[PDB]
Amino acid sequence: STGSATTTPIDSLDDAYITPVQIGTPAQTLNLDFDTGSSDLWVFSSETTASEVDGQTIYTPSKSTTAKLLSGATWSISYGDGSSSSGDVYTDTVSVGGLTVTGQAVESAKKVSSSFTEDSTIDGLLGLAFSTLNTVSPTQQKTFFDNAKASLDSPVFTADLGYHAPGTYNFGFIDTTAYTGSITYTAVSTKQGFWEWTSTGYAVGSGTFKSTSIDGIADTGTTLLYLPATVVSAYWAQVSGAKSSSSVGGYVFPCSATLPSFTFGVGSARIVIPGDYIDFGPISTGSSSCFGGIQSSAGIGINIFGDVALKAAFVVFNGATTPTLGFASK
Repeated sequence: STGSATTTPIDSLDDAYITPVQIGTPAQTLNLDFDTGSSDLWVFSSETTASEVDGQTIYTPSKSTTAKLLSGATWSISYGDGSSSSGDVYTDTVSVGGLTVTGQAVESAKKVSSSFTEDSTIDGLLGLAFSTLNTVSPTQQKTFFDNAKASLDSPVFTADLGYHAPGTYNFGFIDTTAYTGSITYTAVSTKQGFWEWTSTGYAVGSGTFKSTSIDGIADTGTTLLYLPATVVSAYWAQVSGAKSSSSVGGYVFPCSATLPSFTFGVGSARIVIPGDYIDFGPISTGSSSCFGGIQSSAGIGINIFGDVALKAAFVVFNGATTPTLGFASK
């Protein structure tokens, strides 16, 4: 089997991407944030504290003939941005772009943090990291991908995120028309539950490539590119007027600037992030100070190849017995 779904930026900055997901019978379609950095499929629901729901579409398990309470199961998760959610669990039928999983754990939110309430466009998350990170207790649950895997034509999914435009998540096949050149595959460590890999280095603009190992995770659920402070300093030093602002919480730059590209290494191959991708606009409406799309990972504890990086590539998440990651230009 295969599946193919369009993923759409939630706003003009590509702060996140939403993908329609069918849950239950008859289908209830919710727009979920596909997150290769977590492993819970959770939704706004009829159980969510009413004061914490503001415009989201909710899952109502009582209206689904295929929903079954997973008795005794609870979940609770906190994300790197400080947001969180928690609740109980149902199993139900879940379909993504024509690909159907029966008995999928659907984690129903009773509580969500303000960040989620305030974002009317995201109805929940669909985790695509390794199932070892799933937070359901006392019986850990599998991700959608994990459940689908054995049925897929090939045990893979691909992320093809657009710049200020829709893109695609495919399951079970590699669309050879969706990228240019060849796909370069690189080793993955699953020891922390993430799609963790090692970049072979970087360049700033037309500068020379610096060969250096950068361990990080491929994370579709993170907006920006978070890299070591040395790397990030070298990038922003090429932008006149750019500075790290403690008050704003990262590197800012004059909105009148032209940003250089940023290149990262995948094995012997190179992915080029155009400068425009690194512009996240005024820090507040009307400001001439703009927020940078490359930021320091110092104090996160891990480097994160978030959407800024991934949207410059066609990315293969290969879930074969020995998982790997593939990157192609596009």
